[PDB]
Amino acid sequence: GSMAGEDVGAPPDHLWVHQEGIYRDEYQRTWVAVVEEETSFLRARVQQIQVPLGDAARPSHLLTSQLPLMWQLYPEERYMDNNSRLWQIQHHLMVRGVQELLLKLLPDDRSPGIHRD
Repeated sequence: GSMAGEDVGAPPDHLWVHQEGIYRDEYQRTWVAVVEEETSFLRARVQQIQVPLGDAARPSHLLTSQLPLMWQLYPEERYMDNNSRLWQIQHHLMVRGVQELLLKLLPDDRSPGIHRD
């Protein structure tokens, strides 16, 4: 009988990198992917904010060359690129009226095998 707040509505089922460290949602929502190389992994902090899309090349891919040209929200709780990798949604929430989606890329999670039966 308190009535908790409310969590984000829904993440970007898909993202389209238009600017270095930026991505476009499927609802005209710009994102800011802050490629943050992990100690031993890849993290692309996608922050949702209102910013004008400047250029439209592949500077981030040329510079960083980590984030895909498009993400595809897959089942479970991860984002599947179009290159040939699956990024794990490290965390997705909203802060200061901004949606910060954390994407973690791994070296193709070792194929699962039926261990014992």
